[PDB]
Amino acid sequence: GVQVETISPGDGRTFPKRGQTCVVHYTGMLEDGKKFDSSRDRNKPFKFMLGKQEVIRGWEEGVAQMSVGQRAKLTISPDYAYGATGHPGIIPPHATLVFDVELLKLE
Amino acid sequence: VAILWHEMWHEGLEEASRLYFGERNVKGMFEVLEPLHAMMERGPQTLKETSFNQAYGRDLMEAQEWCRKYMKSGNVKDLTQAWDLYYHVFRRIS
Ligand SMILES: CO[C@@H]1C[C@H](C[C@@H](C)[C@@H]2CC(=O)[C@H](C)/C=C(\C)[C@@H](O)[C@@H](OC)C(=O)[C@H](C)C[C@H](C)/C=C/C=C/C=C(\C)[C@H](c3ccc(C)s3)C[C@@H]3CC[C@@H](C)[C@@](O)(O3)C(=O)C(=O)N3CCCC[C@H]3C(=O)O2)CC[C@H]1O
Repeated sequence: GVQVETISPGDGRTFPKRGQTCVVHYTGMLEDGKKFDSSRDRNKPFKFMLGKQEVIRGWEEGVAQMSVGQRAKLTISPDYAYGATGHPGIIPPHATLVFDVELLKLE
Repeated sequence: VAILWHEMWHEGLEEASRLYFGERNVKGMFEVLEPLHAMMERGPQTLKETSFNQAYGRDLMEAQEWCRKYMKSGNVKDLTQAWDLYYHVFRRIS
């Protein structure tokens, strides 16, 4: 569902724990590289909590596996993203997404 | 009905985001957000209403201008911009 490839290593031992907030920077792109969003463009990190279905299932399973300081490329198939419907005007139907995400800190 | 403006927005943003992101129901998301904005439009009448309006009034007014931009443009990027300002409010209230 999600393929995770490391770009920059994290510590290998601080992983997100239940009810922590993850603070990340990310850049989301469709499969061919067309960028649709980036927190880094706003220079403002994105915060969310894992395990509560706040985010698509690729991030829930992807980011849970990351350790603080790691930066990784998550390649997420449509079934772990926005499915047959997509998000009309931004994410097409059946879209594989590629996010570049960096786990900055847990708070 | 007695409810703090902090509460009515936290619940209202949560519900409107579920309709829009979860259900793809934009009509239902407006239906939820329009009465919340219309209460800010009327103005604060308690000290607690006033301090909520001081901290979040301008962001919420800006989220409404983006939504109104979308009404006229048809471009979903204008509504995302409104959700970035709504989420910053929601997180601050939380
Ligand atoms: C209701 O079902 C949940 C819907 C959720 C929808 C996707 C779009 C999430 C949106 C979020 O991460 C936000 C923080 C979470 C939600 C809306 C829900 O969990 C909601 O559920 C009731 C809730 O709990 C939140 C906290 C309530 C609060 C009042 C609303 C905040 C809305 C925030 C929206 C933000 C940050 C995004 C913006 C980015 C830049 C802007 C400018 S606005 C929305 C845009 C919409 C378009 C898509 C391509 C994208 O750009 O995100 C995007 O880059 C994206 O796919 N993201 C955002 C980064 C994490 C991965 C992913 C996603 O999971 O988004 C997916 C998981 C489902 O279980």
